[PDB]
Amino acid sequence: GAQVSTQKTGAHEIHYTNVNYYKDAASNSANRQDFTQDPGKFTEPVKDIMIKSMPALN
Amino acid sequence: GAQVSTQKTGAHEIHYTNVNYYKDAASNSANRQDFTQDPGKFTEPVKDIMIKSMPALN
Amino acid sequence: GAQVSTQKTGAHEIHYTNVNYYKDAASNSANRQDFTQDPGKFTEPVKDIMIKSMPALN
Amino acid sequence: GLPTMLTPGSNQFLTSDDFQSPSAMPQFDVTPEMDIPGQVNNLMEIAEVDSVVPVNNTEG
Amino acid sequence: GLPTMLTPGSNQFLTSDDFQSPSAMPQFDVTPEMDIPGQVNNLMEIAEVDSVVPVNNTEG
Amino acid sequence: GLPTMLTPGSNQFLTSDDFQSPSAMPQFDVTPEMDIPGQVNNLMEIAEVDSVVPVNNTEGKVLSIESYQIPVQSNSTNGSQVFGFPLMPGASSVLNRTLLGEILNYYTHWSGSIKLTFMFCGSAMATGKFLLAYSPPGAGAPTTRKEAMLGTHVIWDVGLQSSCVLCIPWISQTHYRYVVVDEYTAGGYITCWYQTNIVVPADTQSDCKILCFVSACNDFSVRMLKDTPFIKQDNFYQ
Amino acid sequence: IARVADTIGSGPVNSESIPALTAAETGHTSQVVPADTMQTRHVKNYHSRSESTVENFLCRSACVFYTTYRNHGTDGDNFGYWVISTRQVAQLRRKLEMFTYARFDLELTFVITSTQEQSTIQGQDSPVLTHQIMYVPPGGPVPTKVNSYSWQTSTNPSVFWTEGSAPPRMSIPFISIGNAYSMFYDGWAKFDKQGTYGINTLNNMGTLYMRHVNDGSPGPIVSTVRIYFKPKHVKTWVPRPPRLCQYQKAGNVNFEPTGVTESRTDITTMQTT
Amino acid sequence: IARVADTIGSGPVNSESIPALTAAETGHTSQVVPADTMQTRHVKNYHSRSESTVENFLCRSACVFYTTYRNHGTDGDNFGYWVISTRQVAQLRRKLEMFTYARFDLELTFVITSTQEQSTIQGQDSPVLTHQIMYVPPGGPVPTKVNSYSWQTSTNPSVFWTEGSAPPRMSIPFISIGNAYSMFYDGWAKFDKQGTYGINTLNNMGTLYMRHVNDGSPGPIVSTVRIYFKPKHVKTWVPRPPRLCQYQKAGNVNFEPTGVTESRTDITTMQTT
Amino acid sequence: IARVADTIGSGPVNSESIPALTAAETGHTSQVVPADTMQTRHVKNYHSRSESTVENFLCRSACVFYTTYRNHGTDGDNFGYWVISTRQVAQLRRKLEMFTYARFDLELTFVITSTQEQSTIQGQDSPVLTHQIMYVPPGGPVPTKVNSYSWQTSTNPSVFWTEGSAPPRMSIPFISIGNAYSMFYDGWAKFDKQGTYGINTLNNMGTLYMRHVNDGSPGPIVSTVRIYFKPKHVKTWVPRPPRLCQYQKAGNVNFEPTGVTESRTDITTMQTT
Amino acid sequence: SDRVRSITLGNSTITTQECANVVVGYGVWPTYLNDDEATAEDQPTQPDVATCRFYTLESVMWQQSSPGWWWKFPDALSNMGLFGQNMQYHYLGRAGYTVHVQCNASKFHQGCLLVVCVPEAEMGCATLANKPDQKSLSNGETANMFESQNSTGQTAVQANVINAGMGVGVGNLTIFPHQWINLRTNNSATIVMPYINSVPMDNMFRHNNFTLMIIPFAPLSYSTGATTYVPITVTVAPMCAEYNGLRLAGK
Ligand SMILES: CCCCCCCCCCCCCCCC(=O)O
Ligand SMILES: CCCCCCCCCCCCCCCC(=O)O
Ligand SMILES: CCCCCCCCCCCCCCCC(=O)O
Ligand SMILES: CCCCCCCCCCCCCC(=O)O
Ligand SMILES: CCCCCCCCCCCCCC(=O)O
Ligand SMILES: CCCCCCCCCCCCCC(=O)O
Repeated sequence: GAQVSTQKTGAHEIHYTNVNYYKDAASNSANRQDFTQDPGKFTEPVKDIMIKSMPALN
Repeated sequence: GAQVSTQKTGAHEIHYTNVNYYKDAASNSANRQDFTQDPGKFTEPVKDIMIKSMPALN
Repeated sequence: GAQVSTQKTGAHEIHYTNVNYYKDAASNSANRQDFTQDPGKFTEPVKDIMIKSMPALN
Repeated sequence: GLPTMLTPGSNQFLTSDDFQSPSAMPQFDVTPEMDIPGQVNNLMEIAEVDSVVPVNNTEG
Repeated sequence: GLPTMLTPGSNQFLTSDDFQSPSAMPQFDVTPEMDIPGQVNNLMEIAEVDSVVPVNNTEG
Repeated sequence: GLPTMLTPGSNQFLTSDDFQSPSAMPQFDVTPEMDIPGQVNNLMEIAEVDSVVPVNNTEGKVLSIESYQIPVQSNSTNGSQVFGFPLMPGASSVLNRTLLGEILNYYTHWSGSIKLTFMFCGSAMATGKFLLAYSPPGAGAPTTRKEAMLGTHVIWDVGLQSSCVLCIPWISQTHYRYVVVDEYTAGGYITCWYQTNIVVPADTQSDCKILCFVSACNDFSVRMLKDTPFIKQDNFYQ
Repeated sequence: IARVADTIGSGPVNSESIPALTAAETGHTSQVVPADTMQTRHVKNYHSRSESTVENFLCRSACVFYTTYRNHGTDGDNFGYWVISTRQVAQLRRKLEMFTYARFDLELTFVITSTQEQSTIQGQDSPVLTHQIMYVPPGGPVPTKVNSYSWQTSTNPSVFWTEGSAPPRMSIPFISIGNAYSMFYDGWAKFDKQGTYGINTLNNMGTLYMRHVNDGSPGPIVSTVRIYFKPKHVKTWVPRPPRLCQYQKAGNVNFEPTGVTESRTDITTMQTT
Repeated sequence: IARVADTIGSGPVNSESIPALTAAETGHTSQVVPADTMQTRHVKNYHSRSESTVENFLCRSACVFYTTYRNHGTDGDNFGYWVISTRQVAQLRRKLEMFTYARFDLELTFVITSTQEQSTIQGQDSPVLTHQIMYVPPGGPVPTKVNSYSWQTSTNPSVFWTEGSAPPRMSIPFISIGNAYSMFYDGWAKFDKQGTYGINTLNNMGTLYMRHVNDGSPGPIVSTVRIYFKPKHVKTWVPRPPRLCQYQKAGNVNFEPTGVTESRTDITTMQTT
Repeated sequence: IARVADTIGSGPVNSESIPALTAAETGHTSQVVPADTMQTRHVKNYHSRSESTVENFLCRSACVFYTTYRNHGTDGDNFGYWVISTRQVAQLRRKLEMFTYARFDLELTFVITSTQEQSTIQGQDSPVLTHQIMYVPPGGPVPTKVNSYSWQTSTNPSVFWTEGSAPPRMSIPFISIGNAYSMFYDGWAKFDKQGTYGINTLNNMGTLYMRHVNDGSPGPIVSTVRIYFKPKHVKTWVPRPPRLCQYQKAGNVNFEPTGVTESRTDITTMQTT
Repeated sequence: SDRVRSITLGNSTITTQECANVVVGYGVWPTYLNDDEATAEDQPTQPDVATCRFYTLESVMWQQSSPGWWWKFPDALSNMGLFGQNMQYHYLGRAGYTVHVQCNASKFHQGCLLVVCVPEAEMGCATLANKPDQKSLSNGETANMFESQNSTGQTAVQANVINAGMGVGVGNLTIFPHQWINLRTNNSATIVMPYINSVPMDNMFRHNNFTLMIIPFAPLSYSTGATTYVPITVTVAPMCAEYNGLRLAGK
C-alpha cells in the first residue's frame, strides 16, 4: 500500500511515494494539495442569478 | 514509484534506484546527468550557413 | 532494481539483496566475489605447448 | 539491522515540515463531521469579497 | 518518518566492512581502461610460480 | 521499528553530496519559465568560442590594448621569429586568462585539440607569408625556422581571406594533462616565423598588427573541478 | 490545480450591455474582469493559488507558550504546568480567529532547553537531563509535588525525553465534543447568564505538567519548555474580519478602540506611503 | 552521454578546398578539426563532458557568510542577522556571475559552532545549546530583542537545532518574481534614474535571524553560524567573461583596473611560466 | 567459485612418460601434480581461493598518515596539511607495490581525536568541536591562515564533521591521467634526465587541509586526524617480488642491502626454526 | 556575392557592397511576445512601420589614439522619431535591434574594430564608494568614449578600455554577439539582437539592457598624404517593437 502522487512542479516547461506507518488517520501528514474553490458562497449569495452584462436593478 | 537509472561508469570495459520522499519538486536531488550541448548559438551565430571548406568571403 | 546474489557459504552441507543508492559507480561496494584465474601467463609463458609427460627438450 | 547513513538535517526541527508522528491518543473516535454553512478552502475566496476602503483616512 | 531502531554496531568503524559511500567527485569521467599485459586476479597465481630457494642459507 | 545500523559517514556534511531535503516553503508556485536566448548547458560551449590572446604581454604592454597586438613589419633578413609561447592553456600567462584558459583554471585536467586563429590587421596592399609551427616536447624550443618546419606547421598566405587556423593536435602520452605546470605533461611550443617578407607598396605602412584567438575543438574536455587561483578575498564585501 | 483564470481577448465595444454598472446594495460582489472595460490581449495564466489554501496557511509550527521549572525547588514545587489554550499568543491567535469554526488535527512539538544558574557550588559535573511532560485531561488527578504518585502515568499520556536529541513530537486528533472547534462564542456558561461570558466557556482542553525525571544535583538549573502547535487536516467555516485591535486578555475579546488605518495628509497625497 | 567527437582518418590532400583559411571578421568561430591540416589516424575518443555541465559546475556547497552572536548580550541585542545576498564572497560570486541569468533551487545548510570566552566564572557546567534560525521575508516583523514576540514563528519558517548533531539543511525553490535570477542589472531603481544603480535594485530576498533558544548561563559564549548555498536544478543564460579584477563592494561591480594577464620578458620567451 | 582442483586416483606406473623430469631453463613452471609421482587416492577438494583474490587482499582499511593541529596557534598557522601519497607507511606500501600497475576506486575514512593539553586555564567547559577537511587538487588556491578565504570551498570538496559521531567516509573514483596507477617509474621528469628520478615524477594527487571550524577556546587543545585508504574495484598488472629491504624514503626506492633470508647453522639442520 | 547585402526596414534601406555576414544574436530572430509568455493584460501597441525602421546616430571620428566608444540602448533611441515617442507614453516596452556599424577606408588604411553588443552591461564608477552618474553611463544619441588610462571623478565611469568598464578582460568580450570591421576586409558590421531580459517586457527608460561597444584592437594607421578623417556611423533599427501601459508622457 504505497501511494505515488505528483510533486509540486513549475508550469510552462516528478512523483513522490507515500506509505502510512501508524494506525490512526491523524498521524498522517498534512493535505498540502487540496485545491478546491467555491467563492460563490461569499461573493454571490443572492437569490436571483444576477447576470453580469444585465442591469442589477430594473 | 521507484526510478532505476544507470550509474556513471567508465568506458572501454550498474544501476541505482531513486525514490522521491517530499511533495515539492525542489526537494529532489540535483540533475547531475543532464548532458545537452548546443554550441552553435555562440560559435556560429551567423545568418548564412558558412560551409567550412568554402571561402568565408567571395 | 534490486540484485539478489548468493552469500558466501560453506561446502559439503542463502541470498543477500543489494540496492545501489548513488549515481556514481565508484560509490558501490567492493567486488568481493570476482573469482577469475589465469595462471598460464606466468607459469607457462613459452611459445610451444610443452606437454607434461613428454621431455621438455629432445 | 539495515545499514543506513545519517545525512544533514537529522534531529532538526523545521517548522514547515511534513512528517508523520505517533498519536498520543490511539483509537480516538472523533465527533462526526457536520455540514456547517460557509466553508472556506482558499484564502483567495476572502480577498475576492468587497470591503470598504478608507479613502478619506486623514489625520482626524 | 519510518520508525527504526538502532542496533549494536552503529557508528563503528570496522576496517573490513562493505558499504556504499558518497563520491566526493560526482560525475567524474575516469580514463578509459587499457589492455595491459600481465593482469593478476588471484594471489595464488603468484605462489604457483617457481622461485629459487636459499637452501645454503648458512651464517656467511 | 525497523532495525537499522549506522555506518561511517553519518551526520557528516560533505559539500558535494546529492541528497533530498525538506522544502522550507511548501507548495510554493514558482514563476513560469521563459524562453530566454543564449542558454548554456555545458561550460565547454564557452571554451569553444574564440577569444583574443595577449601574445605581446610584455612588461609595459600588459596594462594596455597593445598586449593583444602582435607586431609584424618588413625585415631585411629572412626567417625571423614573430612570437613564441608554450602550449600551456592553464598555466601559461599567454593563455590562462582567455575564455578557454579561464575555464581551465576551475579544473585540474584537460585534453583535446586547440585552435589558434590569426587575423592579419594590416593594409590591403600589404602581403606576407607566415609559418605557424607547433613542436611537441622532448627537444628544446626551436630557435630557427629550419628547426620549426620539422614539426607541425601551416604556411599562411595573406590575401582576401584574412584569417588562418593552426590546429594544435592532441599529441601526448597520457589521455589528460594537468592544468598546472608539470614536466611529466609538457605540451610543446607554438612559434611563428616569416616564410617571406611583408612586402608593401610606397605610401603604405610597413608596420602591421596580427591578432590571435584561442578556442577548443570538438574533442576538448576537462575534469576534476577545483577552485581558481585568480579570485581572492580578505574579508566579507559590505 | 488551483490555477487562476486566463485573460480573454476583447476588442472595441459599443452596445447596451453595462458590465461596469451594478448595484452594490444587493450584497453581490461584481464579477467584472479586465476584459469588460478595456481591450485586452490573450494571456495564458499559469499562476496557481496553491499557497493560499487554508491547510498551507495554517500548517506552520507556532510557539503557543513556554514556562520554566527548576531542579531544586521547595519543597517542591519545582515543576511546570500549562492550562492548554490557543489564545495566549498574538500570532497564532489571529490566524485561527479569521474563522468562526475549525476542525483539525494537531502536530505537537516541544523544545526543552536548560540553563545554568548563578551559584558557588563548584565544581559541577552533571549527567544528562531527562524531562517528563505529562498531559492530564479534565477531571484526572493533578500532580501536587515533583515526585507525587500522579507521575506514574498509568493511563495519562506522557512523553519522556533526554536532552541532546531531536525535539519530541506527537500527533493529537480532533478532540472536541462539538462538531467543530469554536474560535468565538457569544453566550454564557450558565443558563441564567451569570458567570463567564464568551469563548472561555468552551475552554476545557486540559493541562500539561513538566518536571525533571532526574534527582536534583547540587548545581542549580532552570529548564524552559516551548510548546508548538501545528494544525493539520484543516476545515474552516464562516470567515470573519481579521483582528484590528491589539489583544489584551486570553479569555475574552476585550480590546482598546483603534483607528481604521494609518492616516495620511489629505485625500490626494500619493505619499502612501 | 556528453561524449566528445572521434578523430577521423585523413591522408594527403591537394585541392582547392581551404579549411584553414577563413574570415574571423564574420564573428563565426572556425570549426576546423585536426583532420583538416594534417594526416590524422582514427581515434575512438571515450572522453565525456559530464563534469563541465552547468549543474555539476555549480552544484557545490559554498559558504556565503558567517556571523557571530553571544549568550549574554545587552540588553539584548545578543542575536545575529544577515541580509541575504550571493555577492559578499568572492568564490561563489564569480561562478554565478559567469552568466547573466540563472534559475535554480537552493540547498541551504548551516554549520553552527560555539566557543568559550575568556572569563573568571569558574566553575561552568553548561547544558547543550539549541539555536533558532528564523527567516523573515521582505515586509515581515523583525526581531528587535533576543526574546521578542517575532521568534514565535507562527508563519515565518524557522529551524531549531541542538549542537552535536548533523548540520541542519533545507531546500528552497526558485523564488524570484522575475523569470530568472539576474546576476547583472544595467538600470536604476527609480524611473527618474536617481537612487540605486545596478544589481542592488533587485536584491529583496529577505533576512535571516539567529539566536540561542537557551537562557544565558553564567559562562560567556559566542556562536558563529556559517551559511552554505548549493544551486540545484540549474538553468543559465547568456554567458559572459569571467571577472578579472578583484571585487570591492557587494552592491555594485566597482573595480580597480587590472592588467590583462601576467607579463613576461619578451614576445618569444618560453619561460611562461 | 575459486575452487581448487580435485586429486585424481593413480595406481602404479612403468612406462616411458617422464612427468618428473623437465627443463627449468625454459622458464616454464612444471605442472606436476602429486598424482604423477606416487599412487594417490581420489579427494574431492572443496577448498576455495576466494580469500586470495586481489580485491580481498587489498580491500582493507589502512592508515596512511596522521597529523596534528591545534586550536590556538600563531598566528595562525594552527591547521594541518598532508600532500597525498601512499608511500609514507610500510604496511600498505608493500601490498600496493607487489604490482607494477593498479586501477582502483578508494574508500576514504577519517578518525579525528582531540586531546586536552597541559595548562592552568581552569575552569574549562568547551562545546563540541567541529572539524573541516578540505581537499585542494593540484593548482588550486592553498589555505595560508586558519581563517583564510580558501576555506569557503566553493568548488573544492570538503567534509564537515562534529566530534562524537561516526567517522566520516567518502568514495573517490580512479582519478589518474594515465590508464593505471603506477607503483614504479623507471624514468625522470625532465627530458634531459635532470631532476627527479623515479615514482615521485608521477605524484601529483593533491593536498588535504584540516582545521577547527570552532573559534579557539581558552583551554588548549590538539587534534590528530588519521587518514585511512581502502582500495576498491581493483585491477592489478605485472606482479613483482615483495619488498625485502626496509623502506627509507617515500619518494624513492632507496634501501640498505639486506640478506636473502635468516641464516641457519648448516645445510642439514632441521631447527628451522 | 556574399559580400553584398541589403536590409529594408520601414521606409529605410541600407546597402553594403563590402560586408562579412549578419550575426543573428544567439541564433534567435526577434519576435513578438506570445500569449503564454505574456503577463500584462491590456492589448499592446504595435506601430510596426513608424518605429521599426532605421535611425542613424551621431558619428564619431576614428583617430590613431581612439580607445573606443559605447552606446546604451534604447536610451540612444529615446529621442529618435516615433520610437522615442512610444517610449515616453508607455510604461512597458519590448524590441529587438538590427545594428549596422559602418566605417570605410582607402585600402591603404589599416586597423581593426571590435563591434559587440553586451547584454546587461553594468559599468563601474571611478570612485569605488560612489556610483556613476546618469550622464556618464549613457549620453543618449552621443557616444561615451573609452579611455586608455585610469579614469578619475566622483561620478565618472571607470572607462579604462582594458576592462571595458565592466571589470572583465576586453579580449574576452567575444563571448557576446560580436563582429569585426577590418579595414582590409570589410567596411561594415551588422548584428541582429533579439530581446534579452529576465522579464517579458521592461521599462525602456530605467533599463537598457544591452550596450554597443566599438573598440579598436588594431589602431588606425596610414601614410602621410592619405585621408585622415575616418568616421564611424551607427544605424540601429528596432524590430518587432510593441508597447504596453499607456498613460501620460514621461520621461
Ligand atoms: C504528552 C503530550 C500529550 C498532549 C495532548 C494535548 C491535547 C490538548 C488539545 C489541543 C487542541 C486544542 C485546540 C483548541 C482550539 C480552540 O480552542 O480554538
Ligand atoms: C529557515 C531557513 C529558511 C531560509 C530561506 C532562504 C531563502 C532566501 C532566498 C535565497 C535565494 C537567493 C538567490 C539570489 C541570486 C542572485 O541574486 O543572483
Ligand atoms: C574531502 C575529501 C576529499 C579527498 C579526495 C582525495 C583524492 C586523492 C587521490 C587519492 C588516490 C591516490 C592513489 C595513488 C596511488 C599510487 O600513487 O600508487
Ligand atoms: C516516504 C517514502 C517512503 C518510501 C518507502 C519506504 C517504506 C516501505 C515501502 C513498502 C512498500 C510495500 C507496502 C505496500 O504494499 O503498500
Ligand atoms: C536511494 C535508494 C532508495 C531505496 C528504496 C527505499 C525507499 C522505499 C522504496 C519503495 C518502493 C515502492 C514504491 C513505489 O511504488 O514506487
Ligand atoms: C542491503 C539490503 C537493502 C534492502 C532493500 C532496501 C532498499 C529499498 C529496496 C527497494 C526495492 C525496489 C527498487 C527496485 O525496483 O530495484
